[PDB]
Amino acid sequence: SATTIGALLGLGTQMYSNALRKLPYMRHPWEHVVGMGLGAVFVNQLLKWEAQVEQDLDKMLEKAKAANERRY
Amino acid sequence: SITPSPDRVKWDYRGQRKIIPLGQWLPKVAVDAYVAPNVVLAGQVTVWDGASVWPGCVLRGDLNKISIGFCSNVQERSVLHAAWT
Repeated sequence: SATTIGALLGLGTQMYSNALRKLPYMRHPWEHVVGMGLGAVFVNQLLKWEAQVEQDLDKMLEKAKAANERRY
Repeated sequence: SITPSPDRVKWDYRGQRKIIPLGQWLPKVAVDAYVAPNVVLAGQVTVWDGASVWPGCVLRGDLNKISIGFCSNVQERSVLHAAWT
């Protein structure tokens, strides 16, 4: 479902960028597919990176446990 | 004194072009405006961001400026022609 949220996000952002400048919504109907692709890949990679950084933060906290274990 | 130059065209194969520049006076429509395809915008005409110049119309601002405002509309067979100096 992540890729679908990413695709809808890309399509929305592209319609936005086409609506700011007053030209119509679907001006280049072959950009919208690039927008969907970029949004999908972005959201997927963001979830992957969040998982990775949570893992690293938990490892860092486990190592910080030892820095205070010797404190007691 | 009615000599016709045979090099005069009688079928231009490309109709009266919409936007007629007049010696470095390129008439300008905004990307939101709507001019018909028949209409003829010659010279110092500006169509400002939301206006509409409907079919069968002519605006030749070759003496002075002609400027259509925000969302004004100029209906079918209108003719706008800046007067003398």
